[PDB]
Amino acid sequence: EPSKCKLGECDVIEEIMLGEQPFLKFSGCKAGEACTIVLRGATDQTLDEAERSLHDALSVLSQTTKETRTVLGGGCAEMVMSKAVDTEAQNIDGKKSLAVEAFARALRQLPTILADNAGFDSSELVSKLRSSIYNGISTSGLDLNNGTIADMRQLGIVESYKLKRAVVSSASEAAEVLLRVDNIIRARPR
Amino acid sequence: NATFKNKEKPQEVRKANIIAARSVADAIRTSLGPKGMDKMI
Amino acid sequence: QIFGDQVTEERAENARLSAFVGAIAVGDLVKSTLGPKGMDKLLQSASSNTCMVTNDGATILKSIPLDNPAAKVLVNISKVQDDEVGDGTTSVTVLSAELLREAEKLIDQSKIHPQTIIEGYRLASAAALDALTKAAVDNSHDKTMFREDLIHIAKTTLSSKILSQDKDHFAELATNAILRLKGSTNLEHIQIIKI
Amino acid sequence: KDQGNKKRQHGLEAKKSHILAARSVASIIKTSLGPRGLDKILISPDGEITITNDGATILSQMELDNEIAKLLVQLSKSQDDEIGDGTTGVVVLASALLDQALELIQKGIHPIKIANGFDEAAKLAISKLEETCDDISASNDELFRDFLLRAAKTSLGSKIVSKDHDRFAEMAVEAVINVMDKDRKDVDFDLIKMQGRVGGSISDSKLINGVILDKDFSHPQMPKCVLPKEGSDGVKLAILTCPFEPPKPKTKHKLDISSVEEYQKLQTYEQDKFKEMIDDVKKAGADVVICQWGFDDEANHLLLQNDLPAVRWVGGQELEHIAISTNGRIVPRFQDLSKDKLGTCSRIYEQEFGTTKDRMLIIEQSKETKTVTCFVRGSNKMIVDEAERALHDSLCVVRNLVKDSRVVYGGGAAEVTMSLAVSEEADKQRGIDQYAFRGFAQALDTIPMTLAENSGLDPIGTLSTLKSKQLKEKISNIGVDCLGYGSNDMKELFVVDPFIGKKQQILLATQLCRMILKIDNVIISGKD
Amino acid sequence: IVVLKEGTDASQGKGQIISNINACVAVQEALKPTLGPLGSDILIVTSNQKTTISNDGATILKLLDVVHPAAKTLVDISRAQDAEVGDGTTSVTILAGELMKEAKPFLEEGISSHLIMKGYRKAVSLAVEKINELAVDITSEKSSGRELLERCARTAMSSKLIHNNADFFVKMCVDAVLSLDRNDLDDKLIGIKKIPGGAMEESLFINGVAFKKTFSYAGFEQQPKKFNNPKILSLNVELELKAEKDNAEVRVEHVEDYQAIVDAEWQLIFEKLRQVEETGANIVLSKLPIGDLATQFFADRNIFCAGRVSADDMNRVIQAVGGSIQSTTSDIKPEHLGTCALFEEMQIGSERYNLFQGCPQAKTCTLLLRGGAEQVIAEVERSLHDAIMIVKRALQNKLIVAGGGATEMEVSKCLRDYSKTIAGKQQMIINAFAKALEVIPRQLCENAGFDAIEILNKLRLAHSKGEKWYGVVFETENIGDNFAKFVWEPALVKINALNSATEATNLILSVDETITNKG
Amino acid sequence: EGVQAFIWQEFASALEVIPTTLAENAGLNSIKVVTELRSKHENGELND
Repeated sequence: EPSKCKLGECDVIEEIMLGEQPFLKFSGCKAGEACTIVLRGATDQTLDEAERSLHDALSVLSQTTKETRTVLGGGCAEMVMSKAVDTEAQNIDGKKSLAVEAFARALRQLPTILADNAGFDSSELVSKLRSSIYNGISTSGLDLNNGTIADMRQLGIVESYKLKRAVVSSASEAAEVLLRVDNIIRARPR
Repeated sequence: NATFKNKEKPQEVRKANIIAARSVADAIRTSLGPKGMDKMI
Repeated sequence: QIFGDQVTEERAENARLSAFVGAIAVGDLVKSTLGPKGMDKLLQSASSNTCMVTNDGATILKSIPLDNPAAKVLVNISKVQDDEVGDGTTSVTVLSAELLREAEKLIDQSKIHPQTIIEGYRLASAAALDALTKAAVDNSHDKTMFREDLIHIAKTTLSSKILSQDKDHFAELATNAILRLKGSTNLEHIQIIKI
Repeated sequence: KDQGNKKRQHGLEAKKSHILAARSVASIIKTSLGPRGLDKILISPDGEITITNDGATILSQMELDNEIAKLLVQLSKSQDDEIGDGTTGVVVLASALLDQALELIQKGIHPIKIANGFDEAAKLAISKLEETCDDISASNDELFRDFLLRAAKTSLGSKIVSKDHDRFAEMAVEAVINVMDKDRKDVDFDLIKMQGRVGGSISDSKLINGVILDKDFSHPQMPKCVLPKEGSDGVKLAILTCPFEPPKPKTKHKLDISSVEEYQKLQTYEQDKFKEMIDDVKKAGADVVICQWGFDDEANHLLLQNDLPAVRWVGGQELEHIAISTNGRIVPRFQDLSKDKLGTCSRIYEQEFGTTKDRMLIIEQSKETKTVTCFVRGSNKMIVDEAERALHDSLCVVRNLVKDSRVVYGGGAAEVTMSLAVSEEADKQRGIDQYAFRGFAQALDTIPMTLAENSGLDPIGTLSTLKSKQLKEKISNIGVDCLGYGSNDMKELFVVDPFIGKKQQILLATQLCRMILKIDNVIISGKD
Repeated sequence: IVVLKEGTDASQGKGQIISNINACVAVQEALKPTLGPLGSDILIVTSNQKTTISNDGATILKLLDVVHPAAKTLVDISRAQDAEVGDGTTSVTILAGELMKEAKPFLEEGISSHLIMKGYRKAVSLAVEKINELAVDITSEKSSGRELLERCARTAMSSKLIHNNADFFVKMCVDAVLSLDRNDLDDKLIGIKKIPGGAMEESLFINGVAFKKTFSYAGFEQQPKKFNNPKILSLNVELELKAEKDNAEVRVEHVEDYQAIVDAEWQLIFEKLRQVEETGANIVLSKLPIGDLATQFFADRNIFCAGRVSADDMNRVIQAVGGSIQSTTSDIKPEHLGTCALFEEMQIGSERYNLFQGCPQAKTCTLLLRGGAEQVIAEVERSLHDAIMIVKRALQNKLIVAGGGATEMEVSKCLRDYSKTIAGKQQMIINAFAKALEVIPRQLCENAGFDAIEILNKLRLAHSKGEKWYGVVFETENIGDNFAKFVWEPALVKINALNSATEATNLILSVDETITNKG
Repeated sequence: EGVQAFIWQEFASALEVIPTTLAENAGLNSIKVVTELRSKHENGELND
């Protein structure tokens, strides 16, 4: 349909020449964040081995950006996600109201089970943790040593952000296959 | 798909009464009309 | 007798229980072992003298033979999580069992379409990943020293490579190709032109 | 013989059992019907592991003792070669006809009347569907390119292809057109080769205009690329139906070596034959030699000095596709080679694929050939087999789109229009066949109701709503929503189904429904 | 130690005959739905796990594996029904089973099997005498060898675009099968060659083979076009001088060397030209063209030669002249020759055609059709093909009866009248055989959708009043005359059916106590 | 429209049990007589 779409744009389109070949250099892209590394070699062996070794160097540099970046642990991040899912459970269509709310319940069961093996009362700590973060104090978490709720920034309890994204993504991929199941086909033994 | 399971089955009890009610209509079915079949009771 | 040769199809009533309760029972094995204070499990064989006790979630799930055909799906999910990182396999199986535990209530007393339940998670997990980004912290602090530590690591990656001819110029190109992104570091944001 | 354990059925019995046997298998595939259905885990006895919702794969793996459901496998085997994507559509439609046939049996109608009842009702629904059908090529040519891309996108939306589908959508269109003629409209699945290997990703999959053969060019020192050699005619390749070795007579086959004298002579004679057989390749000007049998160590020595790469262990079927695509000939003997009998291609090169150690060869052609090999890459073996059959499903949809330029709007709107037209004409047709025509219209309503249940909508409420939109408002095609969108009217979404594809489904469903009614007796012998 | 029956006891008495009757009913009830072209099919799963579905009565009974010894007789007579005849394999078992069912109340009343056998054998003897009166085979009576087959073929050809000209077209269908040996009748020998242009009713039937004019070269109008007893020769490849295809590359540096290979090829053909001269063949036919060298030589010797004849025509050339095919032209031998009575070239269709006509040795004919378009002639070729295939089986067996319950009810009606004049127990026995004949029209109407209760009373009412030829229409349910609609069945099927079914039924009942060992 | 619309079709089929049973109890053909009523009642009104 006309005038309905997602359009891009750029300030200046300039045609340049490098290596006896015409090239195009764009300028002033809208909200553009990116880079283009132009490798100038003396042969094909210098070009192919450089691109493979450059991506390996960029992978090590990107590993330090994604890893060592952590989030507040000790039940904090599990409860913080519950507040955002409950916000998603606020504005929602009819049939998915209980489906979105059920996702926030499993997020609160993660610190509940962690408090089970600690030997404390999970129903008391998780309930107070939800009411604490709901109004202000978004940095609070569960303290398994003293059996109370304390600030995670003061205690220094953090967990990796990459680990959080991996568990949530794997749980969505595992639930994608299993929830669609109206019947189970038993695998052939090898 | 996945729908309401209805763990308790009050409707299945009603369906048993419907089949028992349709069995009475099957007996009266043969008696309909002036040429209908007689019933021995 | 459909299928055959050990292959069979579960009943629609039992398949939903095998995909939920059957998957929870597998998740119950790693449920009490989650966390540093978690409990331990016992793995016993026919000889009974070969047994062992360990809290490892990947060891308990792979060692126990699973006759449940839905349980083999969680084994493949555990292999996907192990490929990413060697830690967190226990937390994924437990969280997946909690999603399936409430899913039983999302069917029986709910009557909600199962694909809409997944779409309900896709919208909920998107807000969950966004909440983790807002609360995300980092040890990257003292970035002025961290930005300098990246150009030295890039020089170490250039060893044994033909790019070792000039370390200062090439490490600056790789360092500026990351920090200047201010976003996703995937190679899709970096174009390579070979001339 | 085999008197015991012999099952026998009669008229008053099997007629009820044949309907229950079809409803068991039908209810199994109703959950996997549509893009919102279930992907089932299937493992072939050959060791292939894959997960797909395709009915042709699921039903083929079904082994059961019910004789009525075996006819579903026999029809799907013949339909898999014609289409292959309509397996779930025909069985549910055939089961809907059988469910309505059982109701007519309770009313006192013979099963042979139901066979002729659905036959006249099917032919009537074809004329009504053709009047409401629309055409592509006679309408817009640029949408014809867009229809072929978005029709494959519908089948590729339920798979991981959905991210990279843009490339595979163009690969599915070119692969079908290459193996067919525009006027003939004949596409054979044997002409399109579907292959794939582990490694790489799906975005790196390439479309090849020629064979593959999975060869490393024998000895590694041989060149990995073949040049045209200063403006020659194509690239000449040798096809040999005889192995490379000194010829031996069929009368004796024995070789006697008396001493080192005859030993050194026979060793040189075998090397002299190697020099005589390679000269026939040089005189004909063949760059690469393709043979059905392996080569010796001395064979790769002489072929390397002359820069003549070698090909070993090629099947008999693969030799036919080489001469057809490269416009070559099958040369039975060695001395019968010549420039006219050699296959001429555009170029020959060895392209390394990711980290895979196979290092196969790619033989392409500039002109349109009769053989196309579709090669798919992926990070996992299950991903390759998933994207391979997903691309093969796109090849089958485009096959029916080019076979008939006229298409119908799918998404459930096709079955509703065919049902409302027959139901209105059912009252005009009097006699006993009136109920056979009304039951046929009610059987067509099972398809949109099944798709409505899998989409999370009321099957009765949505079906009754679509009938009011196509009657009180205006005659058009508005179906149930299979994929998430804002509103109804899939015609606005440009979702089309081939008219020859939908017509092939209703004919096979009626042909099988009649055959099931033509079997009133089941005789199953025991095991001796 | 050695046991013949493996210790398997068997009961005797009147219960053994009842076990034989129930075995015939079990085989009958299976074959009831398979009677008729629209009948139901039986699905059989062998112990080999091979599932087959077919309506053939011979294929079904062989895959059932019937252990019952007396029921094997019904399978044995069915295999002979498919061998000696080929039609009625299912109906002969149903008729023998229904005749067995009619004899069931005779055993309960105490009637011995002797009078039961003699009652049916007398009814069949009176039936065959009535079938010969019902079966109409006419040659010199109000018909000929053609018009008899032309009437039955006209109705099946009726309601077509050729129906107005159908008078001239039906005569060429019967003359097609009469132009060849009546012992071997094949539907592939009637193959029609189309001639574009001309009126549809101007088509001419040819006893021999015809082909178009392949000659684009000058020198025509020389060879004589009329021969008395020409010797026809068949050739394949390598005849003429200059090869049309598959040439050879020969490089010569001199003019005399170029004239040497031309004279060399000339001498090779010249020796082959005299080979036909010494053989004495006046007709030369091959699938390859004939150059000017052979045409000029055969002109002085009055020898006709025609090349580029289609492979479909050359196949009819060999069988028409009674010769054989020769691979090369060097191997030409006199025993391959043949001769017709006449040879001429016709201008029909504004195109000159060379053809053979009036060959007594011709085992195959060729029909030449004319029309305004080739697509219209193609529809006529398919319309005439259906008429020839019907009279083909009618020419093989010229003794036919009216089908569709006509003959079946007339035999039943007369035997009920013959029983009134026959005193004794045979009166009720013959009436049972006449009632047993009612199962044949019954199952045909039940499998086709008709109501066997109504059609049985409506047929008997119309059949017993006025005309005795009234049959049953297979398409639309109604009473009618199958003799007018020309729906026929060969009489040798019903004669052999009443002989095989009644005998096999009389045999099974002939034993009071049967002892059969197992193993 | 909706769920009620399908009930109107089943309610109409449920009203045909009375004339069908009358044809069955009278010895007439069940399926044949019922179709003769739908055929004649199209042109005429309450006349058959």
